[PDB]
Amino acid sequence: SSNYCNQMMKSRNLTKDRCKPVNTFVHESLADVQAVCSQKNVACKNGQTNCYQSYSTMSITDCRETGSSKYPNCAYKTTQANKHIIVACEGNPYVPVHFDASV
Amino acid sequence: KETAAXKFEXQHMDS
Repeated sequence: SSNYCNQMMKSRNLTKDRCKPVNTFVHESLADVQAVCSQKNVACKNGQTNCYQSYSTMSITDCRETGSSKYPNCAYKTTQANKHIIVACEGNPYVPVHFDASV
Repeated sequence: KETAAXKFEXQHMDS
């Protein structure tokens, strides 16, 4: 529903101290998301080189601040999509630590 | 026990 982001951004404490402008939720298994770290190595949006794009399309939800959104009254727009996800990976085991973008 | 890896799951995972 259109309510998804409004509820999720809140419950995930992404509206606690600020209105987190954008946030993407991935509706795939953890294993499939973690596996992206072993896939197409691409440049992060900030230029860093430890980002990886998923070979296949994943089901995601994009949460975006509405124009009337202002802390402490946050408000979001829910957008469902099926895109390749790009994440920044690090550590041992090599797993995502940042969600870069979607293409 | 909170790590960058767990933080990612908290923020982005929703199976």
